[PDB]
Amino acid sequence: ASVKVAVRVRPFNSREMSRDSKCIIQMSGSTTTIVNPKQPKETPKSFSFDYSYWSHTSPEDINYASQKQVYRDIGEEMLQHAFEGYNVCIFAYGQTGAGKSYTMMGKQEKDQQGIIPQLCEDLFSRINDTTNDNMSYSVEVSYMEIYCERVRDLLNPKNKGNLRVREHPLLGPYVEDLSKLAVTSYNDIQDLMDSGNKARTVAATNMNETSSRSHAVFNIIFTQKRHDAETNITTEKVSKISLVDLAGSERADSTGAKGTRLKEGANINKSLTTLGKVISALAEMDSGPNKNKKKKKTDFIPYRDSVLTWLLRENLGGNSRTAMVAALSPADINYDETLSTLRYADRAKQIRCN
Amino acid sequence: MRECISIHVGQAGVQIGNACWELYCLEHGIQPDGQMPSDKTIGGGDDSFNTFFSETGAGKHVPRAVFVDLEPTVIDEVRTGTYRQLFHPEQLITGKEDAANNYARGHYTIGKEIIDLVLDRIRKLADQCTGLQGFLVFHSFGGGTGSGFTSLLMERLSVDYGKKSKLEFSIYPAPQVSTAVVEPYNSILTTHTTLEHSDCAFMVDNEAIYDICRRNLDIERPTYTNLNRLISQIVSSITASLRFDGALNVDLTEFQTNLVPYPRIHFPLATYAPVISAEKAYHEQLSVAEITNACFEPANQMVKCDPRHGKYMACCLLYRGDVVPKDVNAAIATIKTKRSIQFVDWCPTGFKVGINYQPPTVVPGGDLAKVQRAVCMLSNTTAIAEAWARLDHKFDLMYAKRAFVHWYVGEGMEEGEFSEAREDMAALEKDYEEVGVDSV
Amino acid sequence: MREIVHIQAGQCGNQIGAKFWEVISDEHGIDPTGSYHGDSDLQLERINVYYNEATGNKYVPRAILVDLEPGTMDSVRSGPFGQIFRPDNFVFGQSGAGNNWAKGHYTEGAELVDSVLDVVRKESESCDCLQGFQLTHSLGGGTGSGMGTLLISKIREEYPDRIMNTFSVMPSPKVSDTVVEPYNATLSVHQLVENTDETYCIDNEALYDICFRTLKLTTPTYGDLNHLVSATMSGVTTCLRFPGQLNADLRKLAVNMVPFPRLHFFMPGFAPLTSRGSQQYRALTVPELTQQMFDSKNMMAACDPRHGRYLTVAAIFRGRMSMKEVDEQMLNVQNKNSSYFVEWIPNNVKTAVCDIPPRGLKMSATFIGNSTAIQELFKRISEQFTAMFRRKAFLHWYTGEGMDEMEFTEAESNMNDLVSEYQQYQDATADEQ
Ligand SMILES: CC(=O)O[C@H]1C(=O)[C@@]2(C)[C@H]([C@H](OC(=O)c3ccccc3)[C@]3(O)C[C@H](OC(=O)[C@H](O)[C@@H](NC(=O)c4ccccc4)c4ccccc4)C(C)=C1C3(C)C)[C@]1(OC(C)=O)CO[C@@H]1C[C@@H]2O
Ligand SMILES: Nc1nc2c(ncn2[C@@H]2O[C@H](COP(=O)(O)OP(=O)(O)OP(=O)(O)O)[C@@H](O)[C@H]2O)c(=O)[nH]1
Ligand SMILES: Nc1nc2c(ncn2[C@@H]2O[C@H](COP(=O)(O)OP(=O)(O)O)[C@@H](O)[C@H]2O)c(=O)[nH]1
Ligand SMILES: [Mg+2]
Repeated sequence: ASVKVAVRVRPFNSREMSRDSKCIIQMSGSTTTIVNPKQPKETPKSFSFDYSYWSHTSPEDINYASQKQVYRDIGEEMLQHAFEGYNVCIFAYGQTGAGKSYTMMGKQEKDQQGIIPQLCEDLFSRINDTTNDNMSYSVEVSYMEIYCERVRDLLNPKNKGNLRVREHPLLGPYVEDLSKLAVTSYNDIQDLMDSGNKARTVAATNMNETSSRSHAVFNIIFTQKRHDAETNITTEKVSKISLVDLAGSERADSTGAKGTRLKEGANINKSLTTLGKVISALAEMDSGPNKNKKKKKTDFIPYRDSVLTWLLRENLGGNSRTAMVAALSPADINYDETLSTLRYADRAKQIRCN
Repeated sequence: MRECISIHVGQAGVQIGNACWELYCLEHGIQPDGQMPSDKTIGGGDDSFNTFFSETGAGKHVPRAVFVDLEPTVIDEVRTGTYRQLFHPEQLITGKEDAANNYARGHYTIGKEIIDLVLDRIRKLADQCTGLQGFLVFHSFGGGTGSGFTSLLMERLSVDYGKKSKLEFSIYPAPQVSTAVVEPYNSILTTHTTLEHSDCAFMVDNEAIYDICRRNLDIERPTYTNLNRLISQIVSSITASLRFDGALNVDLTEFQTNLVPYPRIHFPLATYAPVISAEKAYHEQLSVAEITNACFEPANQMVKCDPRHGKYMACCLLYRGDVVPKDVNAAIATIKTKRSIQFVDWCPTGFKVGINYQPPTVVPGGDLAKVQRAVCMLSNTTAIAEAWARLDHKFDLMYAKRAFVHWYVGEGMEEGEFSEAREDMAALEKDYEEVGVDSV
Repeated sequence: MREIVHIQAGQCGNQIGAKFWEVISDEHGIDPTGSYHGDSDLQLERINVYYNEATGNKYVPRAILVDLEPGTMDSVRSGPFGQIFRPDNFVFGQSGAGNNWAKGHYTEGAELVDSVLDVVRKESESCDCLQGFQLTHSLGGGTGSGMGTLLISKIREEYPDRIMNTFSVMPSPKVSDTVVEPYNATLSVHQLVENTDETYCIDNEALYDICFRTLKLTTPTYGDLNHLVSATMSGVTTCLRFPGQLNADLRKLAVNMVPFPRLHFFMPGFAPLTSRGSQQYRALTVPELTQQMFDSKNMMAACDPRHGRYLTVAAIFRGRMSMKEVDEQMLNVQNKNSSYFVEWIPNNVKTAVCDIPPRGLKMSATFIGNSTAIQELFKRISEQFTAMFRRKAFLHWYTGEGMDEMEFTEAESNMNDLVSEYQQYQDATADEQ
């Protein structure tokens, strides 16, 4: 149930370098501080997070958070957790252009890649290396979108209907008639992700013509099979590793359009608020028994306040490890969006700075 | 010449406006329909004072005001009541639902598409004017309509009329009495717009006015009508210097120069001394000294705070009726020698005084006695922080668990705006604490 | 113009709705023929909230009547105000549900839902600005539970932002008339907590106790219980139809009473209630109304507030009264009974005052509580559910219609979770280590 939050800074892009674009985010070890561009000299506001990552300048030998370092910090340990048998969830959050795709996916050259390519490649390599005559591994994948609290399929090419959600008494929440295809190597996963990202629902707004309008989940299910000779295989442990793409929080002033846009923004805001509430209470619960020990009975997590936290019930708590990545836009033009991103990042057991 | 626009938003502002316009029409001789027999009978004078009315050729008098709301239930009372023929039919009512005690609904989901009409009507009213001095926006904290739409309207008018003053009169939540469960959220969300745009925002509390009504007026079961009448008397005392002749007159720019040492401490209290019933109007003298002493009594303050727990940094006494500067100077000299009334070391001047020759006007069927003299005291003091501080405590107990937040986030808002408002209020409180510290 | 669409499904809902239309027409001065013969112009100020105009000056209620059997429809038409409704809105079938949730929801209601939704769409389109929906339905198990939740699901899909309201009679342990009540109750409450925005719990036992003890009646019938429920329903929607010093629109309540989305089950009440024998000895004032309001015997859900703590409370007053009196009385109720109120919420008594009281009362008051005890209303049902689900007592009738076993377990788990959140905040302290 331990929650580790990370925040990352991206380099300038072609448009930002073309224009007169400054750097505004400062980071020291674990403390990140912003400074207003259009009203200086007041007090850079400061927050603390579990990890702060500086990838802005270049491989600057002094404090340059490479992709591999972030991978070793989060993904490798949580992949060890997944192989052990327990569940894992990963979140990606940030506004459009903030650089969350730069961290999750990264460059295609496979020299400075994202979290997902390294995770999948290490998964397949470790599956290949330990595949003896007895132990058998299985990997399966699925892709769904949460849109106005309705689940829709991204892999199946049918008409975009709304799938049903059920609660098996033992296996917990699940989705009905969700497409589920087997994978063997990262190339199939990449093709499935490309098709899904092409199939997702997007709409043009006052900030970007292709802004996200829905949350997305890439679930990967990993199954182990012992093969002791006696009379059984003993499915042993079934571990899920989930990836979540979170849409950006929205204000009515920014997205002033009426009709579907307002409803979508309101639903996104409500879902994100509920997710933050659940993660915060989860982090508090993890901290308490770890240090405090008061089994506090079980209090109560509001797991039923939204569909996103409802579907991932088995990954978000009980016995599992959660993490989130928030990308920051360094330009002054996106100061308010960045400030909102940090304000959301303050969830999950805010800590003390100065 | 000397002209002010009076905007009323929400039920509280609309009802205080009803009381205010009742009092003004009584003062100026204009009958409800809007006609004025005095001008046609005399054929001279200037009884159609431009501070509140515009005169057409036929002799009617249209008040300078717009009565904005989102519920038809309140404005329809005015549109079918006694004063149906006073106002222009452009009442600016929204044919939709209310703000539902939601700041977001008032601000940027339902307030939009109606703010354009309100701004256009204000544009027409100001284009009719020639010597516009300021605005008089009436609202109340704790309501979605009040907070949200006052914030949006103040933003638009500051962008469009940035050089003109914008006074506010508002009702603050009481320490214990409250008629809604989301008042602290609304007040905190109103902080980040009442401070930056309004040039002088005045505060009243319902519990204090109830105590004033019980102790002095001897009304055991008062209602909102008496509160609205008292607020109307306060505003009339403030604005009388622009209409009637006086020995020492005070303009709005003079008010802002005298009551505002620094830009961010423009939040003074207001009080009225001779709030006395007719039965107790006798057995008393009600001299200048008596009313001046009654102004500084802790019992007579209209916000539940203790003046003795702070230091005054500005005071402005507006006298009406048979007064002379000799008595005012004697009263100020008497006040300066009292130990309890402690003044800051950086304000040796201390007191500002204005005198007007027009006595108060009694509303028929009211509760205030006829008095030859009256005084309205405005006071910039440090005690008001206490009235803020308790409210923050309420907000804290409501924000440790995110109660009721989802209704706000479901109408175009993030949970970070609450923290922004909280830090802004903390900064305001820290500035107020800083000002009162004695220099060395 | 805030206007509301009314629906009534099942026998109990139809009866309560008929008495509700009787009360509303009496309030607004509408004759049974649909014409106005009232006294004050204020009755026409907001007649469009519930009614729609018809060419010969007449007024048709914005009601849609639903039932799988024809008996209740004939009883309502052959009644005092039967002719007031629109005949085209009398949508019904010719095969009853037989106290079967699966039959109402999946097989027989699926054929009629198209017709009822077409009529609902026709009624909703004519409105200048729709505010919300109303639906009266009992959880006994017949047409009510099944087709009511089907209607709520469909309307919530069609109108996701308009406020939804329901009035429901929960099962009771001492008063019961069918053998399969817990199954239907759990299945219906699954969809209610999923979809609705406000649900007002009603209990027959509490209404009978109010009749016997407070009203001192001898042989109460269903008419009196419908009368009380109608008084509550009229009191809730008073501020949309009449003016007042402090307005309390349905969305204002939706924001005020609901801290978290799922805890929107409310405890209703009415005052005064005098029994026609102690009327002369009683002094009708705001303090006395408040005394009767927060009394255990005067609540209609058969729950004990002393066995829990209040999350929120709303007191809609009607009449001429001072605001200081109301505010001081609510503060006194807070302070004197502080042990029975949540601490995190600094103030949890919403207040509303209207200017037009009922016809024959100088003043009146409606009470809308939201407390933890309500767990005891759900909890008992769950016990009965297990007592019949441990053995599959009568499931073979439901499975015949095409309902799987797992749905019962899902609904039971949702029940247990909803009970757990009401207790979450109900021990009074939360601190030490
Ligand atoms: C002495 C006097 O004035 O007569 C009263 C009366 O005696 C009492 C006992 C009435 C009476 O009510 C009952 O006896 C009763 C019995 C079972 C269930 C419900 C009511 C009365 O019947 C009820 C009736 O109430 C109304 O008219 C209200 O408007 C009420 N009902 C109706 O308008 C109505 C309309 C059509 C058909 C039937 C009733 C109402 C309340 C809230 C919202 C809307 C309407 C009145 C004046 C009386 C009688 C006649 C004896 C009471 O009425 C209510 C519900 O407020 C019950 O306790 C109050 C207090 C009254 O003193
Ligand atoms: N002094 C005084 N205060 C009032 C009056 N009416 C309402 N209030 C106060 O106003 C508060 C509610 O805030 P408002 O902004 O006025 O609410 P509103 O004007 O109805 O706007 P909405 O919330 O959108 O409906 C309550 O807590 C009351 O105490 C009044 O007539 N006189
Ligand atoms: N208040 C009230 N409750 C009723 C009435 N008739 C039946 N009930 C309750 O409703 C339950 C039966 O549900 P019912 O309405 O018959 O289901 P239906 O077949 O869908 O109409 C019983 O347990 C009764 O307690 C009535 O006239 N008034
Ligand atoms: Mg209002």
